[PDB]
Amino acid sequence: DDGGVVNITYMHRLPDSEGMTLVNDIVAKWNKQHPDIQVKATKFDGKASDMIKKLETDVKSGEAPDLAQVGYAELPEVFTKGLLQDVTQYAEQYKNDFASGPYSLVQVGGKAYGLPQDTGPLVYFYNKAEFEKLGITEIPQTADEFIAAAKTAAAAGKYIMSYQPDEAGNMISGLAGASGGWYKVKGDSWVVNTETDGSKATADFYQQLLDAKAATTNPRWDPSFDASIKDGSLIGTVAAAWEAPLFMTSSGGTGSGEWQVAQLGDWFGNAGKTGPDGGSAVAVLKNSKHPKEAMEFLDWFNTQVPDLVSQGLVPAATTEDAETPSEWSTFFGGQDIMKEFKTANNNMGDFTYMPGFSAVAAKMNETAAKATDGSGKVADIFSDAQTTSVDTLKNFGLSVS
Ligand SMILES: CC(=O)N[C@H]1[C@H](O[C@H]2[C@@H](O)[C@@H](CO)O[C@@H](O[C@H]3[C@H](O)[C@@H](O)[C@H](O)O[C@@H]3CO)[C@@H]2O)O[C@H](CO)[C@@H](O)[C@@H]1O[C@@H]1O[C@H](CO)[C@H](O)[C@H](O)[C@H]1O
Ligand code: NA
Ligand code: NA
Ligand SMILES: [Zn+2]
Ligand SMILES: [Zn+2]
Repeated sequence: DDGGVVNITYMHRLPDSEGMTLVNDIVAKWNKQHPDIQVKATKFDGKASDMIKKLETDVKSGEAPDLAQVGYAELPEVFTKGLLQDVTQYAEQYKNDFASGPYSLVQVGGKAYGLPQDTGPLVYFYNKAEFEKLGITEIPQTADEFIAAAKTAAAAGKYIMSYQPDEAGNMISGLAGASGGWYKVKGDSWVVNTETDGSKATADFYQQLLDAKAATTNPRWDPSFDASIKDGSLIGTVAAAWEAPLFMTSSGGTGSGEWQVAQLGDWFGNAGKTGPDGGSAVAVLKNSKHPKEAMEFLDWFNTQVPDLVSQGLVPAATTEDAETPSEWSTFFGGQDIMKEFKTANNNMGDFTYMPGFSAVAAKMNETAAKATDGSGKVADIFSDAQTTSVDTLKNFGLSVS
């Protein structure tokens, strides 16, 4: 057996914002109960896309943590780079605590590499009061009706959509992906087609909005995005469900009591489905000496539903129902928004991510930015994604048909 005290490290990229139950306060509850398995949790200091790059460096140097947050979209990539540890025999014991979909997303070739933590269905946030002032009395359900409403809003200096060039690889991929995968293994080779009917419909929607100067073009993570919420100009947008508390904080309180969550309309060729934008597992890394206890702790951590919800997560756990915090329902006009998140999750399309998708997302963002001043077309996001996807697979030494 192990010695009396096993020490585990967990690196995460949860927000830990004001109002949230901090990861360290969650882990402190574990540590008090379990002197036998002590956990040191740290938040990655850096932007999200740099985390798996640090993990790569640290695995090689022998400085890696036992446990690390790894997006579902990132897992095939870090697996292919040899950064993970097969923990199938441990995952199997905790399987029943988690939804089957998310659980399948910690697997590669029927081997499990950690446990699922949250999901990222796309939804629509809007200020119902401001919609009413503009005469928009229903969420438009077709792209054409939405675009018409958006032009009405824009003429009034309001915007019912944002175009987020720094999120094209996550949000726009998810919107296009709602109606069909881009990546499939066909035996000895990958087959790539990022130019699906969904990609085309998604491009057309944003193109018409941008041409009409009827969507904001501020990068999501820039202060200019927050300012557009605070100043009342951005009154509607697609958002990943985990954005809720982030968006609330970014608003400064503007529109509190008037915001609502709706399912995505049929704006993206999505035909009643939504798609994933982020969502993460926590994986056990290659040279962790204590995979059993890492997974023991992880199962506990990933089933602390209310605490995870406080971080904005839509938990993968099925051990208890997630409930909308009182502060959130108050901001969102009394709405039980978690119910909308659950509906969205249940209507979210499956989407395989090729190993190396980080390069695809990088290219998507670069090309997306060209569309903001009309130097590029929105459709080029997807034609470039096609080429970068094929190139990246080949760079990994993988066969492409
Ligand atoms: C899918 C994901 O991990 N989303 C993150 C989100 O990540 C994007 C942002 O960091 C933007 C900032 O510009 O960068 C994007 O990466 C780009 C990068 O900007 C380019 O320079 C480079 O060339 O390409 C990359 C793409 O490879 C990131 O993708 O960041 C937000 C805010 O920090 C995160 O919240 C979000 O992750 C989700 O966080 C939730 C907690 O708030 C949950 O953990 C959820 O599961 C995560 O998916
Ligand atoms: Na073949
Ligand atoms: Na291009
Ligand atoms: Zn114990
Ligand atoms: Zn051990």
